This record gives sequence, C-alpha cells and structure tokens, in this order.
Amino acid sequence: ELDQLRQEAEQLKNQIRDARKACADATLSQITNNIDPVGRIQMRTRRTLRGHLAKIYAMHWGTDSRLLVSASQDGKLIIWDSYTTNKVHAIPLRSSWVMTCAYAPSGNYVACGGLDNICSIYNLKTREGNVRVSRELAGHTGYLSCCRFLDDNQIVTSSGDTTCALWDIETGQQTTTFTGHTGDVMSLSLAPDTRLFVSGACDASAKLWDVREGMCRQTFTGHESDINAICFFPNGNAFATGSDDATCRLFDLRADQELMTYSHDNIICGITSVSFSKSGRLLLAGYDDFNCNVWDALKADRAGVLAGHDNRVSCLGVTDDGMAVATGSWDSFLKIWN
Amino acid sequence: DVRASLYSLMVLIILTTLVGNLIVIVSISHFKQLHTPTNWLIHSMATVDFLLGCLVMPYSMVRSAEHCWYFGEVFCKIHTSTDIMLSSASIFHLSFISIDRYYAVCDPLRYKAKMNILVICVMIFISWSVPAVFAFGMIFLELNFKGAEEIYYKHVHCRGGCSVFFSKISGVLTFMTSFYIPGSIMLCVYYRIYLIAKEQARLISDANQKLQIRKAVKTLGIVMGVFLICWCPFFICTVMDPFLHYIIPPTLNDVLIWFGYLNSTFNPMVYAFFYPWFRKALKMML
Amino acid sequence: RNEEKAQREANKKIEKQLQKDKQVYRATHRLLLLGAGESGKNTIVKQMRISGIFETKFQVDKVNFHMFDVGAQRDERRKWIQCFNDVTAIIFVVASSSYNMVIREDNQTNRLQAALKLFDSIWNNKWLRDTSVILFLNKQDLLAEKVLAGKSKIEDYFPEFARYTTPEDATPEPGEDPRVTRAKYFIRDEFLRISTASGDGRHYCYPHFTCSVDTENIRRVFNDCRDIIQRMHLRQYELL
Amino acid sequence: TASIAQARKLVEQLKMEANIDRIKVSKAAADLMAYCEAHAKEDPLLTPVPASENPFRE
Ligand SMILES: CNC[C@@H]1OCCc2ccsc21
Repeated sequence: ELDQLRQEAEQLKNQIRDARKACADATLSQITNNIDPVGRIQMRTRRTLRGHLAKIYAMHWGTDSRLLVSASQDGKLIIWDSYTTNKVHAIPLRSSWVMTCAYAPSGNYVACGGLDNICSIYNLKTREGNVRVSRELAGHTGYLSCCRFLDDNQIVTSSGDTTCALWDIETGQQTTTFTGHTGDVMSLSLAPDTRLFVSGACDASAKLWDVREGMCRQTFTGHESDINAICFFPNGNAFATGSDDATCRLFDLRADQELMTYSHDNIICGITSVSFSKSGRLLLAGYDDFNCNVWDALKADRAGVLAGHDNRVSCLGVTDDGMAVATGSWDSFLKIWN
Repeated sequence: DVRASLYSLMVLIILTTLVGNLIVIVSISHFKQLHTPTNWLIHSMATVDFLLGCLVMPYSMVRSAEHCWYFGEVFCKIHTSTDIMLSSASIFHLSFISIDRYYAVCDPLRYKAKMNILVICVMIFISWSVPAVFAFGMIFLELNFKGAEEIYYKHVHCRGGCSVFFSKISGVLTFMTSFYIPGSIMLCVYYRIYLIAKEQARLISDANQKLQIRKAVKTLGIVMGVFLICWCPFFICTVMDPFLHYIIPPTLNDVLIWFGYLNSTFNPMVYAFFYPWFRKALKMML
Repeated sequence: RNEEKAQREANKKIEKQLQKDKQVYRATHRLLLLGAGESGKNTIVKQMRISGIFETKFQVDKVNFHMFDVGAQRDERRKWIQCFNDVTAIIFVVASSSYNMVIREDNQTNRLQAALKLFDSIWNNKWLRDTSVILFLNKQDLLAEKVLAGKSKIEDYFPEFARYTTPEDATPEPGEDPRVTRAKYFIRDEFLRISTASGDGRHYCYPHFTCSVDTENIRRVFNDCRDIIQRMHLRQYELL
Repeated sequence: TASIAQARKLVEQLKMEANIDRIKVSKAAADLMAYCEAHAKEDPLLTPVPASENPFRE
C-alpha cells in the first residue's frame, strides 16, 4: 500500500498544481499599474523609550493605544505609558528567556513565556496595587514562539514542538490541538473575525487553521527558507509573509495562489517582522541590516527608509488607530515613530 | 625670515591639536555605542587638550617669538596658573587611564563591578580639582619665591618677560607632585601588563606551534616613549635650575616647554585613533 | 496636577528598583551546559546546588555564576542557540566510558561518534564564533575498569588506535597504570583535532579530566573563566 | 502499518484540500485595490496630518 499511497498522493498533488495554475489569468502588478505612486513618505522619530537592560524580543500595542508592553532577556515585562513615556508596572519574570508577549484585548491580563516550556498569565489589576501570576499553562515540549489572546478566557499558543494548541484559562487544560507541521512554527497571527489564524513554520510553508473545527484547510508554499513573521491584511482576505531570503510575499485566501512579491537586489539579509497599516497600502518590514524599509503594498516601490537603529530590529507593531509605529531592537531602546 | 617659519610651525601645531581634540570630542559625544566609562576619561582628557590649545599657546607663541611681554602682570599670572593647571590635568588623566587598564587586565572577573561610573566621576573630579588649588595657591599666594627674595629681585633685574621662578623647595615640591608619582605608577603598571601579556602570548604560541604540525612591546613602547621623551627633559631642567645658579639659557627652555605642547598634540593619536574600534566607529559615521 | 504626581512617583520607584537590579546584573556571568543525556550532568548540577531550563545559581570567591541545563530541547536545526551569543563559556560534559555502549536507537552509531558530531556542530556554528568551550570528561574510573578488565578493546570500534603512541605531555601523577593513560589521552585527540582545524584565535578549548562526584570542578570553572575573560580583555587593547 | 496509516491520513487530508472552490485572481485583486481607496481617506500614516492632532508632539 506504500507505493499505491505515494503514487496516489503525487498524482493528486500534480493535479492540484494544475488546478491552481488554471485560475491564474494575469498579475496584480499589471492590474494596478494605472495608479499614481505613493510618493516619498518620510518618518521622523518622535520619542525614545529607554530602561531595558538587554535585547527586546517582542512588543504588543494595547487595545486603545497609549499603552505597550515589552519583554527582554533581563526578566522584566515592563509596561510603558505611550503618552508621557512613563512606567506603570515592572513585573519581574521567573525565567530570563521570553520570546513572546501579548497584551489582552480588555486590558486585564498579560501573557509571557519563552524557553521555560510554560505560558504564564499575569493579573494587572487586583484588590491592591500588586501584580502576581494567576496561572501557568503547561503541557508543551518545546520553546514557546508565539502566543495571542483570543478573548479574556481563551489563549492560543504556538510552540517549537511543531504543534499549535488552544488553551482555556479557567482550569489550565487544552481544548484543541493543531497538528500537521513538519518544522517548528514561530508565527501565529489571528484574524479580525476571531475564527481563523495562520502559522508559518521553518519548512517554508504556511497553513490556515480553523478554531471551530480544528483541522487545516489551506496550504501555502513558495518560500525557500524559514518563515520569521506573518500578519493578516486589514480587510481579512490576504496576509504578508517574511523569510530569510530577503523576500516578502502576499498570499491570497480566495484563489489559493501566490500574488505579487517584493524583492530588491541591494538587500541580502533576512526579514524579521512584517505588519500592515490601517488602510493596507503601506507594508513596513524589518531587516538585519540595521534599518526598517517601507514598501508599497501595490506597486512594490520603496517609499522610504526607517533607519536610526544600531542593531538588528527584532519586532514592530502598528497601533490600531494608525497614528503610531514602534520598532524594538537589540539596542535595548524602543523607538516610537510617527 | 626665521620668525615667519616659527609662526608657520607653531600655528600648524595649534591647528592640528585643535582639530584632533575636536574630532575626538565629537566622536565620543555624538555616538551612543561608545559610552563606556573609560571613554568618559578619554573625552575629559580631550577637552583638557582642547582648552590647552585654545587658551595659552597663542600667547606663549608670541612671547617666545619676540622675547617680550606686551601684556600685564595679572594677565601673566593668569596665564601661568592656567598652564600649570592644564598640564597637571593631562598628567593625572594619563595616570588614571593606566590604573584603569591595570584593573582591566589583572582582575578580569571583578572589572565591571569596580569601574562603575561613580568611580570615574570621582576620578575626573579629583583630576580637575587638586591641580587648580595647587597652582593658584602657589602663584597668587606668592609662595613660589617666599623662601628667598634677593635671588628673585636679581632675577627681575634683567630681561623683562615674566619667566617663572622656582625656589629650592618649590621646585622639588612641583617635581614630586606632578611628574614623579604618575611616572612611577605608569612604569609599574605597564611593566606588570607587559609580563602578563608576554606569558599569555608565549603559551598561545607554544600551543599553536605544537598543533600546527610581539604586539605588546610595540604598543606599550609607543606610549611610554612618547610620554617620557615629551616630558622628562623639561622637568629635569626645571628641578636642576634652583640648585645651580641659573646658568641655563632660555634657548633650551622654549624647546622644553614646547615639547609639552607637542605631547598634548600627540595624545589623541595614541589613545584614540590607534585602536581599531574607534576607527570603525568613525568610518560608520561616514 | 495630582494625577501627574502619582505617575511621577511610580516612575521614580520603578527607576530606583531598576538601579539596584542593574547593579546586581553586572556581577553575574552566564554559562551554558550542553551535553549528552547519559553523561553525568545531573550529578555535577546537584553538587553545585550543595520543565525546560533548570537554572542554578552558585557562588565562589565573592562572584556569582549563573549556569543552565538546556537538555530538555529537541534535536536538529538548533534555532534556540541564537540567544546564547553573549555567554562566557559553554561547559560540555562527555562520558569517556561509552566507547562500547550504544544509544537506545540500535541504528544509530556509537555514542562517542554522536558526541563528536555534536561538538563539531557547536564549534563550527556561525553564531557561537566568539565563545570558548570548557570541555569536560566524566566517568573516569569506569573507563579504567573497562580497559583493565580485558574485554572488547578500542581497536574493534576505533580502527586507528593501532597507529598511536602516548604523547610527551602525559603526566600520570597517580602512577596507577600506563595502559589506561594511553586511552585517556587518545580520547582527547579527537576533540583537539576537531578544535584545531578551525581557529584564527577567536575561541579556545580547555580539556579536563574529572569524575562526576569529585570536587574542584567549581575551581576549574573559575580558573577557565578568569583566563577567558583576561584573554578577551587583552585582545581589545591590541596587546595579545 | 502505523506509518502507512499516517500516510493514508495525509492523503485523505490532501484530497480534502483539493475539493475546494476557487476564484479568479483578477477579482481578488480588484477587491483589494477597491478597498485600497475605500478606507484610504483616513490614512493617518500615508497622508500626514497637521501638527495639532498628533498626541506625540515634541
Ligand atoms: C607646559 N608647561 C608646564 C608647566 O610649566 C610651568 C611650570 C610647571 C610645573 C608643572 S607643569 C608646568
């Protein structure tokens, strides 16, 4: 049955390339060409948030802006105030390697966990002005790479054991497990509908999981290296993906095909973080060559360079309303641009 | 004629020292990746050299040029006190840099816990304070000649430029407070560092030679040779003059005092521009 | 206003705490403890004491060391290794009395060959290109008992043993038996050859002979860290 | 065997993957471009606002 399985699978996949290629009739570059260029948009650094002692690995804007939380190798999950550049909390962690960070959509809880194999939940507001751990989610067998909040009572985690699992923080027990990945996954971006999410593994592939039925539905390929970051389009129809081959791609969930791709011969480093603006015309991205290029989402023409950092940019996030960008680096300095 | 060439070389010295010190100051201040406490000592030394280039050397230049003092006695006193303060500041900064390197390369484990910014700030304060009090006390409180007055009035019987007069006690006091102690400390520290570096280099060379089938002397030698050649003769002549009957022509004295300036010129090319990381940062500025 | 004063006071408290934490953080050195599962990492860690990282904090000569058991992770592609690019040294425990013993996977080769492959991968990693390796070698008495009591010899599993002579640096201070020191110094040769092929004076390798239970391991780590940091400082000022 | 069973499961997953509806890339591109001016009026980032609304003034 082994040979039969192999031949059937390879014939089906040969058919599926034909099915994908049949849908193609043109390219989005040709379709949009007749649009005026974006211009020479320029960003000037406004404020710098200092106080960290090591390399920031993550940050996450709040729900109504004005707040952002960052995690470092020191073991401090500092919570800043984005208007007065002041600090509100200095929660000391137990493990000194955290690679994830997630502010709750309601503003009550924070989650943070790295090489400890355990995801922890912190309760900000209590009867007194003290922050203490509320639960410690355990059951994984590898380093945590991403975790996002689905609501006040559900959390989705992505770990290094090539499995993605959904938890439920009232008893600390798993609910659904998403299996099917070969390499480790290091990117977990939710959707505005809060019903679908994608994962980007190291096998140069991506899948579209369903939170309601718990099985894969879409398989996306086209890269030649591991996936470092991923992020949906504001509309909810496409996502951007970054790799280590200095290439950015905009896949589609409707036609199940790779759309127009970004590239530039003067860049040889690897993408570290990708996110969209509010409208969906600017696509900021990080790089290992100490800057943060800003692409055009339609015509692929560089519209500026967000340089000013001293080391690698590790993470960045655009605020909800759209009046703020922030980039974290190994320089131990957060920089909130405009 | 001779005077025109003299002006050419001297103004070349002032311009080059100002340019070097300003470049070092700007490079240390502007960049953020160079903020370790040792660079603060280097920057303080650079500012001392910049002030020494901006204040005193034009007037010394003109004095030595025409051998006459077209100024006032109070201005001369200010000039002398400033010169004495700004030379001792540089010497003390060199000694403190030597002590810093000694702690760096002799106690590697407890290096970042004993060379915090507080200690460096105290070092800079004690480097700037003591020379000032010492010089102003010696000059304004008429203490350099207080021991003997007949010799001083013989000294002012002739010439007419304001040359610095040192008694038999004031001379030895200046010698054993601004040259001897820092020199001895630098000698001992650099000799110990040389021994340690030689031992480690020999072990590494032996290991790599066995598995295969002198920067220390070139680095410490430059610093020590520059410092000794630029400072020693002046202080030897200065201390020996009071014991003799002042039979030394000023033709030696002007060269001796200009050697100190030349040393102040040659500081940022031995302490800043000689290491690779500083050049890398400067290129990254471009 | 009164709202601003509370925020400023909280910021002052946070900064005051962070100053103390900064003062504490500069006086600790970080060390990794890569090694094989069957090797005596657990015994050494327990001795230093007297489900991922099991960080242990010990102290010797008024300085604090910070050591990490990272054996819970999986194998291949080793992508967590990027973070440990600021540590001082990588302790590497290897059991020498395993030339005959085979890992649970029968298809897999001898444990010593796997240890050599892991050492090669760690040494030639591009991220770990500026950190030394403090190589240990445990299970010393077991190797002696194995070699003295006849049984299968090294030549069966290691063919090149025949073309070997004891080096001129061997110092058998206990003076137990010359047939054991030959194998003991043979074991070092593979790791030294792996270490000497690369180089150019950026990271070194300090081999050692020790048992699981005996003392002086902390002293050895202390001395090796002192030497590593001293050479690192010496090479900045263009002295070495 | 167990490996054969998991391979069969992967084949079933692939066959479930293949039986999905598709669409022309042109329509998706048109929808994306239309949305690219539908909400582009806001553009707090693409179109700079006067320095009186931004809470991040110097
Ligand atoms: C550059 N000249 C140095 C200055 O000259 C006046 C006497 C004196 C004593 C110590 S330093 C000094």
